[PDB]
Parts: sequence; C-alpha cells; structure tokens
Amino acid sequence: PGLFLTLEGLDGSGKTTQARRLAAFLEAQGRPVLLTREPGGGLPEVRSLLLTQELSPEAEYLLFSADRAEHVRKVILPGLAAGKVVISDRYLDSSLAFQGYGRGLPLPWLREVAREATRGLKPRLTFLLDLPPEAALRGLEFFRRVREGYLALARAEPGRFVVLDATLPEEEIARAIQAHLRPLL
Amino acid sequence: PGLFLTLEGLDGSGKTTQARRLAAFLEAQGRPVLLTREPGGGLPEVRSLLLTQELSPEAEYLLFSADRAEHVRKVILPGLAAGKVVISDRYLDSSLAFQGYGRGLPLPWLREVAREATRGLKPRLTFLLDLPPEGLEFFRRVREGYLALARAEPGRFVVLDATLPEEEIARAIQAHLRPLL
Ligand SMILES: [Mg+2]
Ligand SMILES: [Mg+2]
Ligand SMILES: [Mg+2]
Ligand SMILES: [Mg+2]
Ligand SMILES: [Mg+2]
Ligand SMILES: [Mg+2]
Ligand SMILES: [Mg+2]
Ligand SMILES: [Mg+2]
Repeated sequence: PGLFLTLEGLDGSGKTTQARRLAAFLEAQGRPVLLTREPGGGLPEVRSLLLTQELSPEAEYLLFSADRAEHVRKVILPGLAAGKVVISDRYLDSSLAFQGYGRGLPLPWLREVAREATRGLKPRLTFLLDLPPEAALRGLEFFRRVREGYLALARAEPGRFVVLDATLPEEEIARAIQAHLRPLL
Repeated sequence: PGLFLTLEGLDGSGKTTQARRLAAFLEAQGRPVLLTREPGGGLPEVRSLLLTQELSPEAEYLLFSADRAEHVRKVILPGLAAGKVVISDRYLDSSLAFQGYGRGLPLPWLREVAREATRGLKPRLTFLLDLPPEGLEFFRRVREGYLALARAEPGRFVVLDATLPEEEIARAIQAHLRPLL
C-alpha cells in the first residue's frame, strides 16, 4: 500500500478538476484516496500570507518549503502509511517551475533545500497539465518561463512525468490519466 | 565599507540589552547605526508562523530562513551599503544553535540553506552572551552548541560571561570593537 501522485501546471490548467475526477475514479474502484494541495496543506497561514504579500524569491521559496515540510510530515506520509493513494495538487515541481525557472533561483540549491524538507519523498507519477498562459482558465513572459520550466522538468524525468494537453475536454483528460494510472494499481 | 555585528545567546542572557546599549554607544559616538533583530527583521509576520503547535524542526528552520532571507536583502545589505554599523539581535547562529544543536538538524544542510538565504553575509564580530541554561536538556544542548560554534570561529565570536554586571559586559563589548574604529 501507499501510492503518491501529483498534478502540476499553471494556475487554471485544470489540476483541481483532474484531482477531483481522479479521486472519484479511485472511490469508484474501492481504493482509499486522500486529496491534498500546496500551498497550505502544511501551514495554511503561508497560503493566506502570500495572497497579499510579495517577497524576494528566496524568502518565498523558503516559506513554501516550510509549508511543504509540514505537509509531507503531517499529511502526505501518514496517508501513505495507511495505504491510501495520496494526490497532491502541486508539490516540489511547483517551486522549481515558479521560483526556479520563473523567478530565477538556481535548481541545485532548491533541490538541496527540498531534500530535508520533503524527507526525500517523490511522487511515483506526476501529471503535467500543459497549456500556454493565454489558455489558462484562471506579465505573460513570467508565465511562459514557468510553462517552459515545467516542460523542461518533464523532459528530464520522462519516467515520472506524464504531459497532457490541458485544453482537451476535461473528461478526455481524466480518461487519459486513468489509462496512465491503471498499470500502477 | 559598513560593519556587520551580531549578538547571540539564550533568551534571558542579556543579548538584547547589550544590542540596545551598543547601538546607543555607537550612536552617541556619531557613527550611524541600524539596530535590527530576528525573528521579524525580514518578515514581521514570521513570528505567527513560528508559534505553530508541533512545528517540525525542518519547518521551523525554513521559516527562520525565510525571515532571514528578506532581512538580509531588504534591511542589512542596504544598511551596510550605506556605511552603517548594522547590529542584529540574533542572526544565523541562533538557528544553528537552536534548530541544529537543540532540535537535531544537521549543520551542513542548515548552512547550505543559509548560503542563498544570507547571500554569504557573515558578521565581522558576534557577541555571544553565555548563560548557564537554568526542557533543561534542550537548553543545555543549545548553550553548548553556541560554545561549539564560538570554538570553531574564534576570530568571529567573542564569548562573554552573561552573569557579569550589565555595564561590565558593555565595557568588554566596547573594547573588542575599539580596534575597528
Ligand atoms: Mg510534482
Ligand atoms: Mg522545497
Ligand atoms: Mg538561514
Ligand atoms: Mg550571529
Ligand atoms: Mg536569528
Ligand atoms: Mg554545507
Ligand atoms: Mg552559550
Ligand atoms: Mg562556527
């Protein structure tokens, strides 16, 4: 038991919708599931703080890392230990795309920080809902750096990333996630 | 140039009292000074997050580091660039002693996190007010941890007996500084 999955992409890429549909799919199959998300699954106040405040990228990354540290320890690892499929809407790859490719932080430092923040926990599969910023349902150069950063991450770890066309019908996307998922159960 | 100084120790060691007196002493010597402190110097709200019940040592450190990162960029480096004496009541060594020696986090990771957080900025001198720790086992660890950090960097740390009268401590800080004036 225990299966750790994540969803990634730009805000408005369909992640919550696809996390919900994946939950329901797994509920329909009798498989215990836990939905969670970042930011805020570890330290809710990190999410609400950063709604109205803009910090250096380093400080932003470090707040998200503290939230992720609590999130992994109090939510994700306990859920996995109970044998659940734990699905996180955003995880480490979010910081790497947004604070790294987006705001310019060096990836090897981000990962060194993450190593103890996440206790080395990595998803078995990560679904990237890929689209241009203009297609997001909810400046443009920044968001394009993020989109490309995600695609770069996916190219480096083709054993973990599944890249999906986020502009396809939500049902069609969900059925694609289910086919990629079927061999792992 | 600008001069970066820190004060360290357990809570109740007098390090805040000495930070305040040093600032006034330099400020009455005409030298422009910036008095600041951690936690709160970079992200004043960090104080709320740090009080979270059952916070993991990793998360606690990462919170202090977030404040520290903002502190260095927005307050300390600009102060130093203006040629001020910048005095910080607590800096990185507080995390090394409390979250490393106290809560058990590995020092090399703490330092690697710190290297971008702080942008490598080290105090020229750090005044450690050494107070006997009287849970107690945790404060013994922290107290001894601080002494170990001082032993490792004997040019940077000035270890002072925190039970001496306050004005004697102030005079001993002043004497260590006079060669940088
Ligand atoms: Mg991920
Ligand atoms: Mg992290
Ligand atoms: Mg730090
Ligand atoms: Mg210090
Ligand atoms: Mg500090
Ligand atoms: Mg190191
Ligand atoms: Mg001590
Ligand atoms: Mg040292």
